[PDB]
Amino acid sequence: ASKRALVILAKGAEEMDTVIPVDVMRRAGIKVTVAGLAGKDPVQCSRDVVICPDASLEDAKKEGPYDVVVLPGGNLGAQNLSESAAVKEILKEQENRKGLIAAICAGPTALLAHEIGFGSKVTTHPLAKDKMMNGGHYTYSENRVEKDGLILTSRGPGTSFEFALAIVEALNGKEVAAQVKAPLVLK
Amino acid sequence: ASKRALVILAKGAEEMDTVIPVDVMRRAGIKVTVAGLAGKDPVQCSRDVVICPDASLEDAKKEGPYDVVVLPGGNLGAQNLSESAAVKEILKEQENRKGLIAAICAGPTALLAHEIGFGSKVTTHPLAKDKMMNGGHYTYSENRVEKDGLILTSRGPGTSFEFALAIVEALNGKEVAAQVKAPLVLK
Ligand SMILES: [Cu+2]
Repeated sequence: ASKRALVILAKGAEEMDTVIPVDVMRRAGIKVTVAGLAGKDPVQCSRDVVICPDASLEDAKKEGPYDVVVLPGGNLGAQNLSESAAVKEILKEQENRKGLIAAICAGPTALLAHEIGFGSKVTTHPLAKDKMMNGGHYTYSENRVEKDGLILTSRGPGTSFEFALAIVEALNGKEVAAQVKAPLVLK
Repeated sequence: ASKRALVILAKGAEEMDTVIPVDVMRRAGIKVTVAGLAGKDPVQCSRDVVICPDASLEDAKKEGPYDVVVLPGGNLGAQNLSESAAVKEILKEQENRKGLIAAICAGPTALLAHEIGFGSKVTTHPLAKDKMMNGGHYTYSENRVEKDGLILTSRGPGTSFEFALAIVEALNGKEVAAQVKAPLVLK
């Protein structure tokens, strides 16, 4: 069957960090659910782009499990993800079932908040490094995309294509990732 | 005062081609209006991301003029732009007042439909070349971003950052473009 992705969308999310992975994953034939943290209502992203989620997180979490859970960045978005009990439960379940978790920019700091994937090598946006590294629970990387087993992280809007294609490769393989990449006119 | 951008958003627009320039232009302090071609209602983009426009095109066109008019790509989006009498009027007015027009991916084919900027060097998505070149009214370029005076074109989602930063440079200068670029973690 087709692989399934859950993208958790909170107020203040970085819209580029959100839309590039959603679009690229759908190009890869992944069934993507854009789930609104706060409900079914439109979400005001960090640069004021307003995105209508496919479902509330409350509803989407009942339609699990997912082959990947994706956390976009944006400082305020990531803080909302970090403060959410529902997000904690979803991430802990995904970790327990050995499923992929992918987070970009400030997004990985939600992994710290929910005590997910300690001991992994991770990257973040450079400005989010100190928050991520508080307590030394991860090892930091400056790679544009970092994958330590089932924890996949990346740095920012400018690494969003690389991040998305890494998710595609992890779920659907190298050939599909290459086929999806070519029409994008990347470097 | 601040520069102003009009981004015309139609059903079937490529959401990456839309969101990256909106976000990057807002980072540059440009006042961006995301205007819905069909009205004020949510727009279903090519890969099913749903974006709520800031205003209808009908309303936004009354709040001109704009320092740049931006046409996103997406085959079906560009076709909707190409078929629109309102778009024709906006582009002709912008051309007449010697204002910047920027189009990405299949987007430049709307310039052909509305007879805008004939004689310019342009690029498009590779798959949109034949449509753009019908009649030989432009000269084709394989540059990732092409700027021939007031006609600025680009190739696809993977050139969207370069396209957006070219708009920023054209409106607010090289220094602002460099300052906006650095936090993005581009190549
Ligand atoms: Cu909406």
